[PDB]
Amino acid sequence: TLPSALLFDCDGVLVDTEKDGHRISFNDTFKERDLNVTWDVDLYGELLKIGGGKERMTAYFNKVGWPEKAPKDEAERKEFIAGLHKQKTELFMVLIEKKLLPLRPGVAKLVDQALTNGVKVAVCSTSNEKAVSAIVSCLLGPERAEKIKIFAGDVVPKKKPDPAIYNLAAETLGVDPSKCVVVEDSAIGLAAAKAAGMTCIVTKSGYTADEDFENADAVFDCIGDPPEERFDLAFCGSLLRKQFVS
Ligand SMILES: [Mg+2]
Repeated sequence: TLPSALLFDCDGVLVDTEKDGHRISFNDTFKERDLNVTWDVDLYGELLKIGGGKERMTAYFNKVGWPEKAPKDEAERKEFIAGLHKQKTELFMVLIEKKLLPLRPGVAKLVDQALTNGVKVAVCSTSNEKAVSAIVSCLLGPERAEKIKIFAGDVVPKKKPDPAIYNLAAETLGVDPSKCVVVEDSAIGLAAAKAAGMTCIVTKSGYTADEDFENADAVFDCIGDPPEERFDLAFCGSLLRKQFVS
């Protein structure tokens, strides 16, 4: 018996947004400005723990040194960082629009399995609506996008790990939560899903592989495409049958 709905997280599930999108936009900005700075995968992971985009650039330059092109004055440095971040933010949206952020393996396959088999599909994210809607429309394309309901940003007051986003999706779609499967990449998103009374499959992403997925119903490195498929729609349905303790 298939799920009534599949509910996908956006960042780390549909796309490896941080590793393959935000990090790239930082590097492309730095290159365009001739700063001679590159943030590779592992360093970027560390910088993700410091703060937001402006804060992690400030911390990085304070530690390693400011670029030769940067102003020396504290107020002018703050403006320089603001400019950099505005540029990075502009570029990241351009990257989506140009289709340069790849879907994760198996995403398009799984979405199409659902849509072709009468299973509802939604996306449930804390990210801003424009980016999430852009990811879906540009990267999954307009035919799929028309069928996919988006629940993002401030549509709920209580963000993950609160279940509000998942609950809203279930209510809106008109489906029983116990018949939904959520695909998440983070421990806090998993918490939201389980608190919503849903089955949750984790697909670890670039910066979440070491998080605590004990409460997940299944954990994988990705969804995958043949001939290296990790799971499919059928498996999502199978996973609805729980193994309780008699
Ligand atoms: Mg995520």
